[PDB]
Amino acid sequence: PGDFGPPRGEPIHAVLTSPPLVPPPVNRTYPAKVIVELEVVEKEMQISEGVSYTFWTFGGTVPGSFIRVRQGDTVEFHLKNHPSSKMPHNIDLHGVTGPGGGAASSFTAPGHESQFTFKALNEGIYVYHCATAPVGMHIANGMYGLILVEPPEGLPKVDHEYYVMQGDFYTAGKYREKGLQPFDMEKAIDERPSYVLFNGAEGALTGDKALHAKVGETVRIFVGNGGPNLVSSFHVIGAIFDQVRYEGGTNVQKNVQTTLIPAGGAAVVKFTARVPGSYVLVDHSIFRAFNKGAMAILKIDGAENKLVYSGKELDSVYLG
Amino acid sequence: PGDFGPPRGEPIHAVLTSPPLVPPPVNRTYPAKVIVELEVVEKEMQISEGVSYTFWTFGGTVPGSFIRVRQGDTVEFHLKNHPSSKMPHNIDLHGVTGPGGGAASSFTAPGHESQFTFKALNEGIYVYHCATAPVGMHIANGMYGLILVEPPEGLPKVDHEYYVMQGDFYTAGKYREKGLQPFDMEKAIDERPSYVLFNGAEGALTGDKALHAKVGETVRIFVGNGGPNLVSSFHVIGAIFDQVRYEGGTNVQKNVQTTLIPAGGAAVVKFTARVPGSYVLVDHSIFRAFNKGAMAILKIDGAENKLVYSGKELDSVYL
Amino acid sequence: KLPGDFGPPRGEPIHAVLTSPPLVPPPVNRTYPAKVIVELEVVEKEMQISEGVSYTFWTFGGTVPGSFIRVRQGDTVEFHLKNHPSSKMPHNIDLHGVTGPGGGAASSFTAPGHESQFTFKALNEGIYVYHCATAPVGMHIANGMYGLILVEPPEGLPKVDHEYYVMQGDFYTAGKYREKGLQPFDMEKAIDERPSYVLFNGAEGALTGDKALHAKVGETVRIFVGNGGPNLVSSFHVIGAIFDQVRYEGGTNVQKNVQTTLIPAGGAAVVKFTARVPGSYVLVDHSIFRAFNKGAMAILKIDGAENKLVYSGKELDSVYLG
Ligand SMILES: [Cl-]
Ligand SMILES: [Cl-]
Ligand SMILES: [Cl-]
Ligand SMILES: [Cu+2]
Ligand SMILES: [Cu+2]
Ligand SMILES: [Cu+2]
Ligand SMILES: [Cu+2]
Ligand SMILES: [Cu+2]
Ligand SMILES: [Cu+2]
Repeated sequence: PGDFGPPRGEPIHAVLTSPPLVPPPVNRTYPAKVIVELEVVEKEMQISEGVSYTFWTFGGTVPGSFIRVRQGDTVEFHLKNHPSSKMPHNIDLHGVTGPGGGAASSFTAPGHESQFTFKALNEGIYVYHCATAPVGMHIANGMYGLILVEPPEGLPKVDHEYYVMQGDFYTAGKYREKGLQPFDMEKAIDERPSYVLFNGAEGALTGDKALHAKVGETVRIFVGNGGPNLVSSFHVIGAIFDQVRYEGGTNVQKNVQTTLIPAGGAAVVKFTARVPGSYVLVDHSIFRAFNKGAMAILKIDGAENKLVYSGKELDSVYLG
Repeated sequence: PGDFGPPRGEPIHAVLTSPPLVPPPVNRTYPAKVIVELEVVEKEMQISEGVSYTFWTFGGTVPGSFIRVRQGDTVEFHLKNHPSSKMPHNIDLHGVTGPGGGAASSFTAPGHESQFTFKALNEGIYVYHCATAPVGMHIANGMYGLILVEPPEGLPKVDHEYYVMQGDFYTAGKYREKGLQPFDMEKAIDERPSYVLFNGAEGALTGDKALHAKVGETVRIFVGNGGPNLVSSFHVIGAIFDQVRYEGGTNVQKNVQTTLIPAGGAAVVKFTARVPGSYVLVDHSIFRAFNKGAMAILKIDGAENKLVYSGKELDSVYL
Repeated sequence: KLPGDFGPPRGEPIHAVLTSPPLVPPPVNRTYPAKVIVELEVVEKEMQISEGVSYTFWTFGGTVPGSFIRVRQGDTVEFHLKNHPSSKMPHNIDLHGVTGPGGGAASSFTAPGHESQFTFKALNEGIYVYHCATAPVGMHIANGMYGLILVEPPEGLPKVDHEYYVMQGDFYTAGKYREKGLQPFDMEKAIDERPSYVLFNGAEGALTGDKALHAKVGETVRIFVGNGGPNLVSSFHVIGAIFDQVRYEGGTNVQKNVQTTLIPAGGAAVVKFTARVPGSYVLVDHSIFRAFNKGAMAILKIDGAENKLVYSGKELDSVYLG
């Protein structure tokens, strides 16, 4: 049932990545013991121009650090909780088979470190999130991320892998009201978010921080939805997904414009860059994208291909 | 098109189950005439601790009684509306090919019994519900369940089969406001539910009424979504779905954490219990789970496997 | 490698005929890549949104949804977006079947009484939402600027008896549901995802009565089902029917024997079933308060011979004591 036998070879100290980057393929034919260390940090960050928010984070980012292992691996998990934390925290990983996806075994007070071990029985792309009461609030404050469990043979190779995770956020104030915005439990219970974001901030993946590919390169995006409440009608403006791992499972659908990413769910999308310019990741529940912050940019650099996409060729008078 | 031809043998009086249980496989190589009998009852039940609600029910339960037939069966359906009912009721089954999926053939005023016959043309797991004006209010009051139409060859054998149905509920009062709550039509039209529940109540499937299985046993859950309005980001805390019959169709996705169940839709999930402990079915639109009542428990008992899940191994001081 | 590149267009160019909903252009039945010239006119106009309710719709081709476009994978599409001089706003087009910036929006900014031309190769078979991408994008979409383009596989779709074109939208009026008169767009309601109306083809009863869909007993029906949004996800069902096949999320592969399929905002699905029993079938958003309280219903009327072995109708009303 994911049974490749006991852990072999050297223990692996997992190299985690900050979004939107992804650890390299594990490139391994044997099951291993993987030691994952993950620090919970509560900190003010900018959520919009002139707007700050007290985020609760795995690894100092929203989403949290990307974790990458192989189906059959024994994961020795270390959840550190910085002594500056006001709150105890834990971790539920959707990749974990057992009570709380690890939550029951990872209650960690400030200035403490919980250890627990699990076998990663199933390949997939799995949300992890805090599961400390009140669970909705810990998720709302950005306590979510992704763990890739590679199939035994590994994923087909591509030029670029990217880590993107949508979240709905609940501020006392309305969209782009300046200053430190506290969390609003009432707006959260009502599923009425003030912001809908990729990677924890308006402009998180714009300008200098855009994703980059070149014409001719194949792109895989691991697309998490931490919620807490919204389901993403995930689309990239100007691309078609050649393949979607719908709901993050093993099987693919082909030639998909827009895929639904459940709350506490994920998907994998793959396409090839063919024409230069700006591509926009959106929640195509499209007021989220253009009125609440739910857009990220993939920039394609390289040669125009006018036989695939001409640009504007002609403007003319029209009388009708 | 489900053309196994004319029904053979004696008519079978279908045995329906109360949630969270399922009738056994039909275990059958021929198509039959199946008589289904289902009684509508309006009754006050506990929606939450010290909170009552006037549920409209098929067979005295939310969700209603589970119906199990084979693709190719002719179903002779008898819908009874108890004398005690204030309303007439009817049934739309999603497994029916015809107007209203039965709605038009089954208008049943209090103290009456409608007979209609249909052939189950398509295998699947199909939501049934009342389609009485106002349809929204009838569904919101608990008038939904599942009818399983098996494939000719039956479903792969498993150790446990379970019956869980999500619904959104609209009370005049707020979450956990005590007493008898009326239905609220404003909140329903605005899709702003006060409660989001599995099997018609907070704690319907908690404590002693929890789902049960042992380490090593395969579990199949038929997961309905009655709505009326919400889509379930359906997840089991602590498990992975080895197979999802996504939107209740015949083909499967493998290895999914969370599957979307349409309003008026269904899914089948399947996983093997491997570690003992409490597993929580949730709507992972997670304020529904932790703030509106959308959680049910599956308790697994059996030997620890510390190679798969150690529990907490150490607590250390960290700076 | 990229399938759906068959080299430059061959033979004489094709001047595409676009159809108004709920009809579809016929299958392309062609074995070579073509230069397909598509001409689409944007018109702003008042139409009935419900009984005695006006709305200022923004339209591709005078309808909501916009005219249906049918091309072949590998085709070279020379697009002409013509914005009528009566228009108050400039408009553009994002087709989800286009590979490149804005799916064409960056190549089609068209002021009133102007015509924009841009060219693209249709690299990907499928069923693609197109919509206006002029700011505010949600407002242009909400005013009805969305349609569907079918990019056929080279070998084309399996033949059916009837292909229909249906597209859900959520609408935002200042006034409440069925408050009479010319209803302005309500941005506040749009941002909060609280529509006054949820409709198939741009009006309550656009597909009821005389404008109902039609098919006969024994006929195969494919419906191209768009969701323009702007915000809602359709729990798409036909009352009385089962989807034999769903192209779920509009993709190449099928799910079989599906009651209700989720259609994303800015997404589409294809559903196929065979009519077997006469009567009225209802397309709905099974987020069921939309169907029965906000107008999200369309009718397929099936004419033909009663089949009593499949659906008997009501056989008996007996008295029942408990
Ligand atoms: Cl777009
Ligand atoms: Cl969870
Ligand atoms: Cl229905
Ligand atoms: Cu926490
Ligand atoms: Cu979770
Ligand atoms: Cu009823
Ligand atoms: Cu229904
Ligand atoms: Cu426009
Ligand atoms: Cu779009």
